[PDB]
This record gives sequence, C-alpha cells and structure tokens, in this order.
Amino acid sequence: MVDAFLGTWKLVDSKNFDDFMKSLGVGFATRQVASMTKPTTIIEKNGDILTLKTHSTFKNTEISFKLGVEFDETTADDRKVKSIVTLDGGKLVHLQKWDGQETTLVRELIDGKLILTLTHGTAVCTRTYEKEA
Ligand SMILES: CCCCCCCCCCCCCCCC(=O)O
Repeated sequence: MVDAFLGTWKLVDSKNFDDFMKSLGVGFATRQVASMTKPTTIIEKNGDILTLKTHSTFKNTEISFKLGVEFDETTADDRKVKSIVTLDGGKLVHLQKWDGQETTLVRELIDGKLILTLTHGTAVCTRTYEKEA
C-alpha cells in the first residue's frame, strides 16, 4: 500500500541536511548549493514498479525499483550502492549499503506532508515535502 506516497512533492523545510551530507563526505561547495536547493520529488507506480524522480536546479536523479527487491543505485553524491525499498509500519524505507556502510532514507506521511528522514552515522536529517496539485 504505497498509494498515499504517489505524486509530486516539493521541499518546504530541512533540518540537519548539512550534517548528513558532511557525514557522507560531500564537499563544502556541494553542501553550500544543496543547502539552498528545493527539490521536487515525483513518485509514480506502474504495477509493482515504483519510479522516484528528484529534480532540482542543481542535481537530478531517477530510480526505478520493485518493493522488496535489491537494485543497484548511483546516488546524487556519486555513491555506488546496493539498495532496497520496503514498506515498514506504513513508511517507505530505503536502505543503501556500500563499503560496509549503511544510509537510510525513511519516508512517512504526517498530516498529509511527506517527512523524509535521512540517517548516516550519527547524523539525522529531517526534510519535509508538501504536495504539488
Ligand atoms: C536534489 C539535490 C540534492 C543535492 C544534494 C547532493 C549531495 C548530497 C546527496 C545525498 C543523498 C540524497 C539526498 C536526497 C535528499 C532529498 O531527496 O531531499
């Protein structure tokens, strides 16, 4: 039941994204631009394939996956990872693994907003997205 996550979403709040990016070794200049960028995230399904686009003035990504099936991914910061996305407690949980490290990207719906929690190391970033009509 991924249905309430589908659609077009725009970033409206960000907490601790610089901490998260620093933890991943992202360079200062990229952090700097990223801290002023407001992406649009588009989540689409076709049968049990989901496609998740992240669009911005800086970087752009797109992944397609089946829930519960591992896929290769190259992240916006150029990490080559092994990924899996699953529903867990009604949350869309994306786990990335590379070099023995793990990142998680957890999405949930609260009061119609999509809350993305990004964790690497001890860093925890919370980004809030709201629907675009
Ligand atoms: C879409 C522009 C983001 C720019 C950040 C690039 C360097 C850090 C990337 C970290 C992993 C992906 C973070 C996604 C954040 C989000 O979807 O809001």
